[PDB]
Amino acid sequence: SMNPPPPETSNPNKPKRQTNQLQYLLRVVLKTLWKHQFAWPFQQPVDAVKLNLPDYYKIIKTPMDMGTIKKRLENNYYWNAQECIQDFNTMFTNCYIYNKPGDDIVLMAEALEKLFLQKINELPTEE
Ligand SMILES: CCn1c(CSc2nc(N)n[nH]2)nc2c1c(=O)[nH]c(=O)n2Cc1ccc(Cl)cc1
Repeated sequence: SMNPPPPETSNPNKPKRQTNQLQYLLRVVLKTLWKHQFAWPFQQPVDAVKLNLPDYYKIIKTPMDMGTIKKRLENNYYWNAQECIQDFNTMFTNCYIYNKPGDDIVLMAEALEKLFLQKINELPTEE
């Protein structure tokens, strides 16, 4: 089983904004998770070929990863913070749905999700 095309990170049709909540999502939320020891499985689209996960994209129909998120943030793909928060939550959900409780990768996602929640609890006020 081949990999699918990755999620888009560029779309000139899509209206864009650069905003203080999006800026926080990049410089605080993404940066915190990206630097973590457990980030590496989440820093790029799942390569089902290299990882020998031939059923991954049969089960996961909304792939998402931090490499995509980082590019969406840096390339101002989003209109609002909720879009980006949803991408992180999609990524965590994918991991929990595909894998088994207690698997290493689920523990890794949990650790990142804890930090995500701690940072989005203090999402700033819109300017
Ligand atoms: C979170 C996505 N993911 C990736 C990362 S897919 C990847 N793509 C590329 N290019 N590098 N890593 N491995 C995964 C998964 C996933 O959901 N489920 C899995 O069982 N694996 C195998 C695995 C990898 C690392 C650890 Cl520590 C434990 C298990």
